[PDB]
Amino acid sequence: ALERLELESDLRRALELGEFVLHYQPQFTGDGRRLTGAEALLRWQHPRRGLVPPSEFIPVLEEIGLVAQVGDWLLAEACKQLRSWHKAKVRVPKVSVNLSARQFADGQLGERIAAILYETGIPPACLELELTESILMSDVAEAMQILSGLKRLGLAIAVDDFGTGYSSLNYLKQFPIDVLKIDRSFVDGLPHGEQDAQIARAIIAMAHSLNLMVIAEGVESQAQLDFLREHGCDEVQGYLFGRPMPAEQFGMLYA
Amino acid sequence: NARALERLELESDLRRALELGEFVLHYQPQFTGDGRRLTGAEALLRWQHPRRGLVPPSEFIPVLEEIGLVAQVGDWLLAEACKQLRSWHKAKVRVPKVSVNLSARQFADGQLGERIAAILYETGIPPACLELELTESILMSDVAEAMQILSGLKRLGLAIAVDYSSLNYLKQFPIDVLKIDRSFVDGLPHGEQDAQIARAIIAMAHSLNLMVIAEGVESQAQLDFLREHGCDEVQGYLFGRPMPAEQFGMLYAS
Repeated sequence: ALERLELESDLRRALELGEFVLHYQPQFTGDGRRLTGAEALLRWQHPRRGLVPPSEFIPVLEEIGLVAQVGDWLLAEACKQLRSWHKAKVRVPKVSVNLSARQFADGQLGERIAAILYETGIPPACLELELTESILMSDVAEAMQILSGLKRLGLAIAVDDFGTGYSSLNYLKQFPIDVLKIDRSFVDGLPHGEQDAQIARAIIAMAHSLNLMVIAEGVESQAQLDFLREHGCDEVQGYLFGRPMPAEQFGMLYA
Repeated sequence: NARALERLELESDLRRALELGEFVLHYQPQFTGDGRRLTGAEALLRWQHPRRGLVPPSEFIPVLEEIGLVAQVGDWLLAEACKQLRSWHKAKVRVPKVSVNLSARQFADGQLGERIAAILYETGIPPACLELELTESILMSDVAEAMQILSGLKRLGLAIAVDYSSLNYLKQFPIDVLKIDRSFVDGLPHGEQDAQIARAIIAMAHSLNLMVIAEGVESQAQLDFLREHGCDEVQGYLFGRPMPAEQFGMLYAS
């Protein structure tokens, strides 16, 4: 009740007070061998609560519609960061950012993205936008148009949290997208969980039959990685390769 | 005398530090030699002085040693460290282990083992999650006595780290880890002699069945060198700076 109010009130000032910060988690080729990108993740550096769990604040941000605004701040921040990195010879090939439903439905999104690209001058293909399937499904016809508007900018699109099973996977073919994520909840079952392993292989084979790139998230063990590599998963991310870390340390570490 | 005055003032402030709860623990993270995964946390003593703020350990720690308070403060740190690990693990923050430096008085303390056994019972952590750090000089001071002490501590299940030709002397002891001092890491990767010295310590240490951790790792270059030559673990500013438990867990584990 009260605790809810503090949170909300805190969140409202947070942006203005520059309390939000980006952390970056590395992504690698399926071997484990080379860096393919960084995923930029929203964090909250609160002066008295410390670093605030995303699970606690993201929801509340979207319970008051601030989420789109912060999202747009984040996209911009990551593009800018990738520019700084690139001109500092830190060779991060691309940055991936999540999009909320509100941002996707925003007519001016895409306009902002062209502006941010122009400002920072980074190549379009160095930006990858990540959507859930549910965002696409609320209105498929509209998704088609909005996506085509984005793809025309030369950027890349990844989709996560999608139905598994031949059909839903197959129907993704109609969208102009580049990447499918394998959810961590299927990866933590690998290699010996029967269903989790079937689903992963299903996602990989289907993605490839659609000409999409596949990235596994939540990769923690060599066992998981093995399974994924031998079934030809394209990219990989998670504890095994590195946690989301501040820009400076990602900068130093991957320099 | 000007240097004596500052010493006197410092020892006055320090005498009541523990009573007043002014000492606090920060943690420095440790990673796999590739620099990617957390392997443990080193607990370090810090002093939050009411007027002087955080005071340099290089300043207050030597004075702690002259006035014979280092052992008592250290026992309190050791307990806190283990309590932080419990707390972490209960809150599913996966810090795999905690490391703690022992002073010479603590080491020679006939109750150390009992004290450690009690702290292990009380916190219920696995003993392999407690790593004790001892400098070479503390071990080699009295070789027979250290054999006795360490054989007992090893029976508790805990790990021991020591903090060239000395390596052979160190093998008579049941030690698990060799911490390579920062002086051997600074010149890397391009100091011609430094690099050969580093490679020999690592290989020699692996041939003696010891895991190796390099300290003072500050650049990617140092890290790729250490990594190419199989250094098992690293720590240093390259990964950030020591910090309070709460921040430490959010940022590096969980």
